Amino acid sequence: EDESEALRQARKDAELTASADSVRAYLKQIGKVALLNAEEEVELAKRIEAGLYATQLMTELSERGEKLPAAQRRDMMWICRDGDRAKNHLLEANLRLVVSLAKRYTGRGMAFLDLIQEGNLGLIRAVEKFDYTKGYKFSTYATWWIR
Amino acid sequence: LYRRVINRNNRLKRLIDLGAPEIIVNNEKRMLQESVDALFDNGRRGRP
Amino acid sequence: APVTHIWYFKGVPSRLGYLLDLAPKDLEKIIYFAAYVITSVDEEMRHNELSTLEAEMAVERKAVEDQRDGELEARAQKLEADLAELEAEGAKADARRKVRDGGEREMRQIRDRAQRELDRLEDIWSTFTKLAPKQLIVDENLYRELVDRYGEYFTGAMGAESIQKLIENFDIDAEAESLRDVIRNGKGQKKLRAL
Amino acid sequence: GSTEFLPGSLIDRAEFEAENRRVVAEGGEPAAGRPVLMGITKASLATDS
Repeated sequence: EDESEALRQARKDAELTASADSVRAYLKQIGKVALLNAEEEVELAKRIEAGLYATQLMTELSERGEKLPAAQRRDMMWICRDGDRAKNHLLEANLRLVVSLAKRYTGRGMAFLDLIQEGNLGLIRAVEKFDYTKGYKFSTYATWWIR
Repeated sequence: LYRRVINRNNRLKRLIDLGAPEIIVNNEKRMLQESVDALFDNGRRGRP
Repeated sequence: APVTHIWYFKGVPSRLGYLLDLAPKDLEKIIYFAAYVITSVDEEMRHNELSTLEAEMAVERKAVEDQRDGELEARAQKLEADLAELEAEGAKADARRKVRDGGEREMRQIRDRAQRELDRLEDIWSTFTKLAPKQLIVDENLYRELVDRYGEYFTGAMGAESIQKLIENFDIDAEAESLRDVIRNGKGQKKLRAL
Repeated sequence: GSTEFLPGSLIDRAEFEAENRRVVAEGGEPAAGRPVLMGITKASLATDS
């Protein structure tokens, strides 16, 4: 049934499958990241804001700066990487919204995967220009940019 | 076919120059590879 | 990004498959971004650091043993509480052994989970030990673990550029002479494949 | 034999005899084979053009 090595190996062997169709492979790959909620998205916004601020500080310190000590340099680098990783994480979370939106514009001109990737570009733009302080759910703002 | 390949390539270069998750970039690369394979042989791999 | 030529990748014989000694499926898994391939391994450096890396894996394993022993003592305390709550007051034999069986299933499932963690850890270590070039790994979770533990000691990628790297570092003369030696010495299915 | 001849290959008898004559000279050694017959399709596909 569920336990004693009954179906876990079945799930593993299922996940280790060619899935020669590109759209099905993309759906499988997008399936591996859990959905988020309001709290997770707001602290992700906090993290990316911190990363952007630290990057701007280091850009200012590049020319007309100081010989930055390790304690004042490594922390800034770490928060920059943390912010970039959080941005990435939000994107991989919301690709499902992207594909859900882009499923509707098929049947004319370009193909399903082209629509999906255009929606992905729109999601990049939406995350870059998102604002958490407005206290709105991210899906509503991102839908306009995807469209 | 040539237009499809050009579109995929330009989108991929935009994605890599803008910075994006590796899964997005890999999906774009797979699309580009499939487009080139369709250009030379339409239907040799998968549905045409 | 580089892309492989469909003519030389997919055909009645796979020219690329024969050249790299990889199954046509392997090529597709690699080409169409479905798995990872170990483009190169740092042989001498891995051998040099094998002693200390085995020490690191051993101490990680010993920390795992410490955590499972802490779980053992925690379940011993839970069993003591079960004794105090069951065998000290009014209860039937089966009623007082029901908590014992609940503990039995809890520790059997915990020890099973620890065991599978043990197999995954030893799988990670073994795959690091026998990691070789042009070796294919499905289950990108294992590749992620191998990268985060051992970002160095090897370089692996996925796609036509990884295939291009494999073709780049290819001793064609040595491979041909080895195939000729197999032709001269070994017979049978090996002979036909080498031909 | 000793002249670039993979076993199990098919080559026209004229060139094969020429190479055997050229190999018995400059160090005597034989490259041996047996006659075989192939269909018209195979013969037409395995041409020099």
